[PDB]
Amino acid sequence: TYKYVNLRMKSVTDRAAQTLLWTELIRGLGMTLSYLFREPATINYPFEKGPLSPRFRGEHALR
Amino acid sequence: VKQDMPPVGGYGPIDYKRNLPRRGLSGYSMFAVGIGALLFGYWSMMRWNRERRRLQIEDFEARIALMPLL
Repeated sequence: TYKYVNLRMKSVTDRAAQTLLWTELIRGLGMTLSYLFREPATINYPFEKGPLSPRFRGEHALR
Repeated sequence: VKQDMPPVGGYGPIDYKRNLPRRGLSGYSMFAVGIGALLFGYWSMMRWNRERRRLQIEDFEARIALMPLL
């Protein structure tokens, strides 16, 4: 029902090498460069319009 | 009747747990790569600095030969 978040020589050397050589920083930079090479979701307003619904609440009108 | 209903077989499994890859070399590997690069750079700098000292000695002895006329 419940879980414990944040309750956790080779390992010490790996941690020191990560400290000196910045392994996880390189991982985060790699994910940033991954998001650089994708297709951006910018729609060309005003020549393109965002999706809507037939229930959209806009301007008042008298039928 | 028609209404918004999930299909007969239901919807598929959805992942909801954390998935970190865990990637890169072991720390011994990058330490060895850095040490080898250090040694290669040291050797190349050693050779080129010795050659530069030889060239400087040659230029200085040319200057010493040229001195008396000046």
